[PDB]
Amino acid sequence: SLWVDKYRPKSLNALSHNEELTNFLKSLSDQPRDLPHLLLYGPNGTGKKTRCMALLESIFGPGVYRLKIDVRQFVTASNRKLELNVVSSPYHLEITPSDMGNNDRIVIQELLKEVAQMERYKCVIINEANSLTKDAQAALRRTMEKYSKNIRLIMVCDSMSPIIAPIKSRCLLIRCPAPSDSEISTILSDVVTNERIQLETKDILKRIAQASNGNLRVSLLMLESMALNNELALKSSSPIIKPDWIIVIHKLTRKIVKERSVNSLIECRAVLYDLLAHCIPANIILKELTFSLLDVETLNTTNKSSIIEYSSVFDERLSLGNKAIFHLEGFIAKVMCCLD
Amino acid sequence: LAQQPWVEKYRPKNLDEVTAQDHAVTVLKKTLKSANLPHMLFYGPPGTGKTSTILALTKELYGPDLMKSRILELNASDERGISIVREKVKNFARLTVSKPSKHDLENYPCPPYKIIILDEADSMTADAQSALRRTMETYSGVTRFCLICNYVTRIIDPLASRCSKFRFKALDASNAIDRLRFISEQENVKCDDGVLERILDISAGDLRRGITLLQSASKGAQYLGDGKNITSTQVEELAGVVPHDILIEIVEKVKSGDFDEIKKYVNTFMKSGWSAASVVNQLHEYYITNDNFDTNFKNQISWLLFTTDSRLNNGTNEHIQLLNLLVKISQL
Amino acid sequence: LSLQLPWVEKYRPQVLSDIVGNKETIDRLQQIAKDGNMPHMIISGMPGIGKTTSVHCLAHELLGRSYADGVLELNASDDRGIDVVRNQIKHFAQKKLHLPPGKHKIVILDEADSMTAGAQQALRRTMELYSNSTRFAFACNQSNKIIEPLQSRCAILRYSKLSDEDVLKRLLQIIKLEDVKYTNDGLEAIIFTAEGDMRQAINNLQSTVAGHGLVNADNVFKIVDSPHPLIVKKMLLASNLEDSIQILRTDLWKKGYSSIDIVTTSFRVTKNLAQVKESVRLEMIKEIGLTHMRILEGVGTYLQLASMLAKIHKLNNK
Amino acid sequence: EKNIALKPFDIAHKMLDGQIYSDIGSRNFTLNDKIALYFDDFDFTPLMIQENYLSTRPSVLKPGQSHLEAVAEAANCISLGDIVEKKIRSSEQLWSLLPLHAVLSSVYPASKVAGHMAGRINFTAWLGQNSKSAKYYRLLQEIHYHTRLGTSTDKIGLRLDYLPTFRKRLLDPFLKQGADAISSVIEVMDDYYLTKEDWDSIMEFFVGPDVTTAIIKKIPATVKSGFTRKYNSMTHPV
Amino acid sequence: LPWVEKYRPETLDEVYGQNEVITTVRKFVDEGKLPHLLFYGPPGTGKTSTIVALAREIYGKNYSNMVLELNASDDRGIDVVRNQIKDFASTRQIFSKGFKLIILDEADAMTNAAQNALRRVIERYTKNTRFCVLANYAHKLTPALLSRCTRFRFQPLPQEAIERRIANVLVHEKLKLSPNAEKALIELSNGDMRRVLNVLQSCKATLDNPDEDEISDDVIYECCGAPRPSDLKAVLKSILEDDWGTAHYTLNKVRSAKGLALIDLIEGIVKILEDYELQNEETRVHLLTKLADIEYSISKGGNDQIQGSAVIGAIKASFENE
Ligand SMILES: Nc1nc2c(ncn2[C@@H]2O[C@H](COP(=O)(O)OP(=O)(O)O)[C@@H](O)[C@H]2O)c(=O)[nH]1
Ligand SMILES: Nc1ncnc2c1ncn2[C@@H]1O[C@H](COP(=O)(O)OP(=O)(O)O)[C@@H](O)[C@H]1O
Ligand SMILES: Nc1ncnc2c1ncn2[C@@H]1O[C@H](COP(=O)(O)OP(=O)(O)O)[C@@H](O)[C@H]1O
Repeated sequence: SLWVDKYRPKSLNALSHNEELTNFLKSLSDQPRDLPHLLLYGPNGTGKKTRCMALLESIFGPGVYRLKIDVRQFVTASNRKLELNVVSSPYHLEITPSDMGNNDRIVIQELLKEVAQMERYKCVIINEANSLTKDAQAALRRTMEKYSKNIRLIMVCDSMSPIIAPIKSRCLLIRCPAPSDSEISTILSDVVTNERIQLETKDILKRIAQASNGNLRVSLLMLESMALNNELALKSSSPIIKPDWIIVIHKLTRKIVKERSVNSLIECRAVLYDLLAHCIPANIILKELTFSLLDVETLNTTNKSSIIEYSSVFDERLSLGNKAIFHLEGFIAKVMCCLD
Repeated sequence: LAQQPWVEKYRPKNLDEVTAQDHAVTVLKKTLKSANLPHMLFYGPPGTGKTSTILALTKELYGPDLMKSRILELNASDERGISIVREKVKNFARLTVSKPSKHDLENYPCPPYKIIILDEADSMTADAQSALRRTMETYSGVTRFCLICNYVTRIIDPLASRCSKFRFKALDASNAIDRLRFISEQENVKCDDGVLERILDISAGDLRRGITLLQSASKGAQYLGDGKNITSTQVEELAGVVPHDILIEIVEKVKSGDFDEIKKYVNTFMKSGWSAASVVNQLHEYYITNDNFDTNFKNQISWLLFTTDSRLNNGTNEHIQLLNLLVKISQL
Repeated sequence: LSLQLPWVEKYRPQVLSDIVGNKETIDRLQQIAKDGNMPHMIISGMPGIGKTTSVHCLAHELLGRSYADGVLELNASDDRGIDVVRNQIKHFAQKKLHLPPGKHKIVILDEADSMTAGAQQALRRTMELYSNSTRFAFACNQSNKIIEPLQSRCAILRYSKLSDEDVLKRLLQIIKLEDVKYTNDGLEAIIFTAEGDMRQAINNLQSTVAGHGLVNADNVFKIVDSPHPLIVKKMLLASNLEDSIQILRTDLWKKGYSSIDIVTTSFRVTKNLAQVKESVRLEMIKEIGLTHMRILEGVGTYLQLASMLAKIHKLNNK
Repeated sequence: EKNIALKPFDIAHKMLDGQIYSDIGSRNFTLNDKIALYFDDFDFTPLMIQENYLSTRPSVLKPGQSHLEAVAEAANCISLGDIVEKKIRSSEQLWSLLPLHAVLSSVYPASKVAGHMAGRINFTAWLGQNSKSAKYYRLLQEIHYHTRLGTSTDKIGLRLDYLPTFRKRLLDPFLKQGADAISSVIEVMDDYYLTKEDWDSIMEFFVGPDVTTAIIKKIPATVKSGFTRKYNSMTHPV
Repeated sequence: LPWVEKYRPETLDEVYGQNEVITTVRKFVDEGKLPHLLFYGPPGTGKTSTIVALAREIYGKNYSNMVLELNASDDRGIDVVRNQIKDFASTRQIFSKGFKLIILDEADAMTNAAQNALRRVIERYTKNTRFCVLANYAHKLTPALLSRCTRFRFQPLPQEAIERRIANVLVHEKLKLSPNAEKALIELSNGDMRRVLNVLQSCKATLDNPDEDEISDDVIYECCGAPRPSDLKAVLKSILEDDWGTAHYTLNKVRSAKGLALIDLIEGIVKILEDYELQNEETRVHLLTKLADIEYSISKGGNDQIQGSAVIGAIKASFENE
């Protein structure tokens, strides 16, 4: 399999970065009966899910990794049928209620309840807890208050701000910072020594870390891609390999900076349509475009300030909107006007 | 040993154990001396003892044994509409009144009515409050309502007129710190100098939040197992509060005014996982109360912070909002 | 002697010729009824304009006596469930009936855009299976939400908001039918208040007849609970912001008018301010719509109206 | 018959005409007529205006205003109208905002960029792109369902990060090893419960320089036949 | 008995302010005919008072066995009131002739299906029973039920009539009301007589001596749970004159100790600032726009301290324009 998945730590002892968090998780698992509800918040691709699975393995044994995926059917009061993908083990469940959108609430009020009827306790992991609706979060607080005897919730999120205060008060907050470049370099060195990859110098690994911006999953996948491109022999001159959408967005940024006209906006529309049609989220596109524009060396302070202001405005509009291309084109047009 | 939240573990049992609410306790004692108990509207800052005082009055009314049967506690912010709360109230009222025992009758003045307590009643919509007023009118014979809230002005006049209102003063810092110190000493919680003060500052004087944070800190210290005193950084971590040194570094980066330096620092900061809303709140607290900034700077920065908070509340990208806010402040 | 009946129900369109608006759609429906062989149809438009009424009129003109049992109306958003209504449709289609050879049973489905892709596919399969017996007519707010096979098989019909000329024609026809004394300003006021809503205009006319009898502007605005357009025009066109705020506070807010009525009348009056430049009118309409959206979200206080007036004045004085 | 499909084109052409936005044109063709033009087809007019408002040569430019500033203002208004449309079509059913949406989606952006149609009135491309996005999101959901037990990521993380490396592990070995890489590709697919349909779907997600249509077409047919034969000749984990 | 019922006028001649509607209904009363009536308007205008007065005038002393008053938003459900209506319609008496009278108060709270069922029942019993529909807004009722009844609009009572009624209540109850208290009550009730009577009764209840003690404006504001003008004026003065730290402390202290929500504080501050004489229009424009923005953001949640400081900064920046 891929190196990012083959060498994923399967236990608390196999974790290599954020030593304090590993010790805290070991102490937490030392007392399974008094396990609190947990809310792990941190940047993407830092190891939150790996640490949750490692804690579950420390509590219930390796059997948590005998994962089986099923589909659960629910009926909402308008007599509408919903299907939710549930990944379950003999000891825990994993759900992503945000996949049901505004229909998440009822789904939770069903599934958790069912588990409470089936049950010392069963751990329920909730992914993307920050994107849950406020009603769903209130229902989750109700289920925490009611079924605390048999249900222990482990929520994972990238930002704790959307989480409501009553949920925060009843759960243990766990901050998961992104690993430093040294830890990423150590992990990549372990991976390349396991995979027998030739390195001219270790500095290349450092560069990969600087290219990943603290994203360990991205750094591992980038390392595997670079190794595959260079016939398992990485050199100091080996270029950093970036994903296709990032390359497209950088090309779009260069196009916007070079020329500012209506025809350029029309062609940027086609570029944005191509990006959106292939499962690239609008917020991701906007963030990448803005931070590529802010990295252009020919722009002065006023241009960058205008760009970041328009980015904030159209990010709010994207969060409040329905059609992404509208807001993205508006942002690009405003940037083009501001650059002149 | 049994497990119980310290908020409900250290609630006062009788009216005499309420520390700083002399006026409300005196008026409630006068009302209890009267044979009729009117509808009650307990209002004041959070964590001042409204629920504690109403529970103490209920116990002094019904006895420790019969208190549970005569009480319906509800939270007014319950979702699925006003219908769930109103139907629960109707079911409680229609339920037969439990007969007090001989011991309860001879030892406590048990009244015929039952008490329904609503928490966070001010969060109800106008229609929900009108429905609650209708229900209170219909079952006024056997149910007495106690509405607990922070802002009496959020309750409609028709509902507020029926209730005798009790204002709770905000707890003085000395009283809250003494209560926290007593709770810590009772539970053998080791704390460094200024840890309780930091907890009170984080909770903004809310004794409920302070007690919850102290219990969380004690649990974290037990998990650590080194036997050392709880420190301020631990309670800051548990409450999701950015450390002061990081805030000072942010302020210095804003003061320097370089766009590239600010962008680099924000990029580095977003990797640490600290909440952006906490950063905005602490920047507001630092800048508004700072005597080194003139009136115009505060006038501009208040609107800047307000706009950033409004955009953050919409569920947007934290990095972009924080960078925009910092750049706009640095241009002041 | 008989029980009284409201004019909205008494003079509701019963045949195709009674409908005034949507000239193209009504003409195509008339042609289809004339040559028989009703095809499967979808009709799209904003709610509350009478798509169901038009398809019912077509069903009447087609069937005649057999309309009582040959037409089944169902809502796809019915709480009973998609499966239950699908089974009901199947039972209705399988129910044999001796219709004339050129006629078929009619199923009118409402809110067809809310159905899932699988439900629409199942409905298409059922329609194909029972094509010789029953033809399907769907009504949706969003035409594009319907899957491609249903759009390709079904004909396209679009129902739109009635124009002022159609409303005037229908009001004149009603006035001719029931002897009512009327004046031009009264009819203009009725048309202005009812923005393409035929039912609201008919109800307002009937209420004016019941209350005052003669249809003039003063009686119409007394019957109608919305703020008087002249007051709103004076508020909007005042050269001093203090004067506008004073008018809003005295003549509109203290008179019990809700904020929704105030913003709707402001939109109506601003849309018709011929003496103001069209760009300024568009800016004012944008501000009024922003405050309307704020009011519809719950915050409908007097401060929102005051800010609307302040922004309008800022636009006017530049 | 076909004029029904021509109606949105006529509405878009009329609303982007610069004559009806001058003083005389506004007097002859009032704002009521423009909002009625919107309400003639309230499903396609905002889409057509958003599609065709960049293809005009404006005759209503203010002194000192460039074409780009006008199109930026129009796009600002269009995004505001999109927000209004989302609020209208939500569960609240705020249809009374239909006139406002008109001004925010069709009338005001056309006012900012009204002029002469430099080219042809093109049909809106948003519907086809939306259908394509829905299809590809369904494909990504299926792939994520298949590979969830092996990958520690969400669906978006699977698209953004995992798929570029899956390209190098599933398609790149063919271009360099011919049929010799079939066993390795099948092993990698089996490690993640990927079928031949999933293999076909994965290669369709790449954009820009990583497009694989021409590369796959350039692969010899013998290699592909051997790949599918070897996959069909052996059992696979389910 | 509550003061609302006990001070309801006995005859139509005692109703003030609504002379036009009174005469229009009195035409039918004199004719001895009653069509389906629908009274809509703000609460406290006297719809129930007028209808019960005309019912008494028509049916004499035997109106108890001839008319039936029910609340359409009753908690027992639409089914119970529907069964009671059908039972009253089916019941006949020896002297029962013409039309029985059934009053439904606050019918606007019923759902669409309940309104349709009520309309069907009314149409069922049109020949021998007449109904009255009392609602706050006619538009809230479904058009199908709306078109069945003759509509009558009620306009808020004039201030002089409210003052006369308040004086009559005071002299009947032997209560003494300060002029400031009367002004505060009139301002708070904004013409709602139900609110006036309820607040007066509650304030009389709160007095330690129901005869010697006088009701002040403080008692009225406490009873209504409304922000006192003195607190709002003090906050505005601190914002306008004091520095930022003092203004922030004063605003937080006042709106936390007195339990005033930030939105209510903004509304009161706007109401007070309306009376200010500003030399520049830009001040008013900035005040209105920024305060409306802050209130709209408050409606969505957000940070409370930040919004309060935003209010302070908006007021200060607007008044920087003199
Ligand atoms: N060697 C090593 N790899 C890690 C560690 N933590 C995370 N990783 C890798 O980084 C990736 C983290 O992704 P994930 O668990 O989904 O993090 P999340 O998406 O932020 O919750 C995994 O694929 C791991 O292979 C660690 O402590 N040691
Ligand atoms: N006056 C007081 N004296 C002693 N403890 C208090 C007092 N007020 C609050 N507390 C503490 O606060 C905790 C619960 O606060 P609570 O009364 O629920 O806040 P609120 O007033 O918002 O209802 C209890 O543990 C109690 O010990
Ligand atoms: N126009 C009026 N003239 C005289 N008294 C009035 C008038 N309006 C209200 N009142 C008094 O106010 C009290 C309550 O008004 P009510 O008729 O119950 O309001 P609603 O129409 O909301 O039911 C009545 O006792 C009545 O005496």
